[PDB]
Amino acid sequence: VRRACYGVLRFIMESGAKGCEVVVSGKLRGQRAKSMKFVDGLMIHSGDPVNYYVDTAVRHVLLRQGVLGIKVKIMLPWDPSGKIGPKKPLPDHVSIVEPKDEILPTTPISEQK
Amino acid sequence: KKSYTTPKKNKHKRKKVKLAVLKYYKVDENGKISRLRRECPSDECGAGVFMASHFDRHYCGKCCLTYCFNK
Amino acid sequence: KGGKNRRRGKNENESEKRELVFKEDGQEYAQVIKMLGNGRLEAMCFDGVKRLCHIRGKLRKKVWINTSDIILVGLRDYQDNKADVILKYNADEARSLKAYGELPEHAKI
RNA sequence: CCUUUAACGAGGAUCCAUUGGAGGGCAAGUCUGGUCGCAGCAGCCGCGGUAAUUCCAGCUCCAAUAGCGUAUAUUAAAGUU
RNA sequence: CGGGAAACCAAAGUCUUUGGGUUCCGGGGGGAGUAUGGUUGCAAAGCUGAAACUUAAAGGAAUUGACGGAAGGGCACCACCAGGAGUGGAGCCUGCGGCUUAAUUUGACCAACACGGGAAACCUCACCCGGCCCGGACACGGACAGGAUUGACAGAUUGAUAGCUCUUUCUCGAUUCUGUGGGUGGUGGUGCAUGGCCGUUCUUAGUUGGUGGAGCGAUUUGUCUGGUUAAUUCCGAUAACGAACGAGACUCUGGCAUGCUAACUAGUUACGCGACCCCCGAGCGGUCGGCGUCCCCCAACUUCUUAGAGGGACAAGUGGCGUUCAGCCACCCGAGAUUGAGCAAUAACAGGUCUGUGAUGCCCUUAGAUGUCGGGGCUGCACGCGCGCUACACUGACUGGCUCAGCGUGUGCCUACCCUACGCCGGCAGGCGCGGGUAACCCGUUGAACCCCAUUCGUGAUGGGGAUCGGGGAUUGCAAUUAUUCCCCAUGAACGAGGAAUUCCCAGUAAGUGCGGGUCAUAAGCUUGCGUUGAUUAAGUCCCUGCCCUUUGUACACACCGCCCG
Repeated sequence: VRRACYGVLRFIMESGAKGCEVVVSGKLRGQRAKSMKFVDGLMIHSGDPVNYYVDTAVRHVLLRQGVLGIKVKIMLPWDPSGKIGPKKPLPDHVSIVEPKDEILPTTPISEQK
Repeated sequence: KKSYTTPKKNKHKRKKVKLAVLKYYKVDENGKISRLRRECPSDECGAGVFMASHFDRHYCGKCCLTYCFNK
Repeated sequence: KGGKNRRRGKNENESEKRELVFKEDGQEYAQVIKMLGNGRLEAMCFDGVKRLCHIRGKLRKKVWINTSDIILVGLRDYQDNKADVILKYNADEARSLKAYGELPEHAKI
């Protein structure tokens, strides 16, 4: 389970993603249940950005002893541009996009055109 | 929910007795065929089947809700 | 008890009612005489012989056997004086058994 | 008796290797059936309350081996005299 | 310095690199300072001092939690103060326990108890009592084309018009039946085998890793003395530095537009008007003015209505106060920095749900079935409790008269069904004839209640209250009995402001009052939303109840609902 969870994790991280999460809730190594979280990167949980910047899936998988619950939650990374799919502002802390220019060399003269 | 308690009868389906078959056509001389009781008169009946010789009751078994003479 | 808590971590319950072995060979009905402590207890058998009864696993703190009342007791295969409790009944169950005429008609509840 | 020598004397089914153990300490089963805090196991820690890797059996595996187990005295371990 | 398990200690240091001199004393926890003999003492006792047997822990230091009728800060109308309205009292509805019963099916005990959409006639339905059916795949064997097999009238039987059974004797034709192996179904069991979902701890401000630092280590620092905020919110301090989740930001909703965009499925205004109406006012009746409706357009416009794009509020300005920082208080402008909701962390619970699930393990049952029709029950009462409804009158009831609204919803859908205007008939429930509505189009300019205006009753268990109960009439349905619902006449009870206790609430809020949606063939005292009328009291505090942070103590860690003594 551990090596499988790691293998899927780095792929969804490599493909592009701020972060990602995996849960496996159910039995293993005896007949009491547990939970196993594998997490890397950023995640959000509150506000309206949850509808845009994450997708979440649930799938049941059977075994000879009961059922195991898989859940995967993955965070979409686009903020510069395109598709445009999810909107350009940042989700949880909404950043101030800041360009820079600053020069002067001015001295008085008249330049006729 | 709990298990069935004992009956003192149950019987399912009757065995629909193992009668000898076709003696309904009688032969005494050839090519003559001596028919007994009348063959069924309905349009939907083929009239190749016999009607019951069931006296004090006269009934087509191909029919199953209709055509019951009794005399 | 009077409500409280921590009494649900563990398997409620109850006796969904139910039914009804006996006696068997060395496995018969007795009545509680006293109510010692520590754990053990006293109980005179219904035949006439006295004996000292002993509690059994599970029934330990899972079922209280107040003083006075019928109770199912196995006899030890070899021992006379000490005997081993089984399977208690209900007071209603005990008066149904009495009405049937299987245990002796001598003790009141 | 031993050694020495005739004549008989090996096809694996018998010219048959057992004694303990397989949860940890400690080398080897989260196999199958039965039992269900009962019966029993357990130097010690602990196993059994109907899904027992520890009980009762089967199969397999591990250790030592013509030896192995158990009880008791006693030494080493004990810089715990 | 060095040592120590650590607390600590210039000695408890100079110790596996062990030796300056010397005395006393210790060997797991109990038994026991007991037994016994000796000795001393007037007495009380002192000194000297065992074993049998029993047990795998007893004990020390330190760390993290929880707990404290410990200390210091902070916070909440599920806490209090100040108050408002009630509940508990009475009658009735409904849920729960107990009792009864052939069955009165069942889950759930702050975080159950008008909850399981659970207002059950049948159905539903899991329960109880009768009857029928197989919808037992597939495999192998058997049966077997004078044949495997299928169905049925009548009579009898039967609640039954179930060929269910029997009598009787035709019909169907390899689909089967029968045996064994093996499946399948189950509102069967186990929520302490589980998935998922939900509730709760917890509506508070909490939470974590990296690298470095401090410790033998469990761990700790970062996450803080102080100021400040609703908030781990900021300022600042600084062996930590740079970050993440929650908070905030965000989404929806309310409040501000005579600015912008554009409208016969939305209005207004303007006439053109012609028609009706009364002189009602100047005048005469016309006209001018007033009242609505038809007429309205190739009229004008978008204020009202509708919904889109935008703008506006930021502690912005001023005066105080604060380190003059972060912020706080008052005031101008005005919509004041809080209108109300949605979303919500880490870790946990043996919380709820196998009766939402063709989600699911294991076990059980599976033809005399836990899988279908008929009938009964979940409503049965000497009793106990909870959520509510209606009342105890004159600030009222009763009978007339006047006059105002909003969120929605509606047949063409499930399998037989919608919302209703208008006409006619009836006291009423209702019946009947026609027409519209896919809906800013028709119902509906939703012509609602409280309220408002005028009669009557008179302090009387009264005409207040409408429980109980008799008779009659309608509607739904296959069926209305233990009265489905609705209507008419009659009957006229408790109850005359409520003990011990206790709930909820701070502004269009409480309270009063009606309406729509949900369930629905017929039917809300329930729940969920919406309008209308609209107060009193506070601008606080830690007293009670509870929660957050620090410090402290602990024989607690199944964590005070703990542990433990004779």
